[PDB]
Amino acid sequence: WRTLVGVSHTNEEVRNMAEEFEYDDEPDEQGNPKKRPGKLSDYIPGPYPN
Amino acid sequence: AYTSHLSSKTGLHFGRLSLRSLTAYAPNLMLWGGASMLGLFVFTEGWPKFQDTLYKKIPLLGPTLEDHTPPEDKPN
Repeated sequence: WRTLVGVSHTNEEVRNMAEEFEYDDEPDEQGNPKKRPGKLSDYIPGPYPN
Repeated sequence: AYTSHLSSKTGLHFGRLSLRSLTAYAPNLMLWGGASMLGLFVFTEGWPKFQDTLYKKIPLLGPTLEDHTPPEDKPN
């Protein structure tokens, strides 16, 4: 996501498009899986899981 | 009158290096020091710390190395 900032979209314009997705978070203190809104570090997700 | 002796000195030396030779070489030792510091001023010019430390005090080429992008086009 961070490679689009300053080429085609603004910083907040990319932050909102990344936060409209959901990535795998680090599991919580009970060990259950968690999810997360995207940030600029993440990659553009595909439509299929496999 | 006549000169029977030859009065003399023997100078100051530690082998090849004499104080006469280094006094002959000293202004150009300073010039070589200036040349080598100019060489590292060349070789550290895309380096950010020395850019902000020395290489942006030049009167005409001051803002020639800074960035004029807004902080909305950088990710970090």
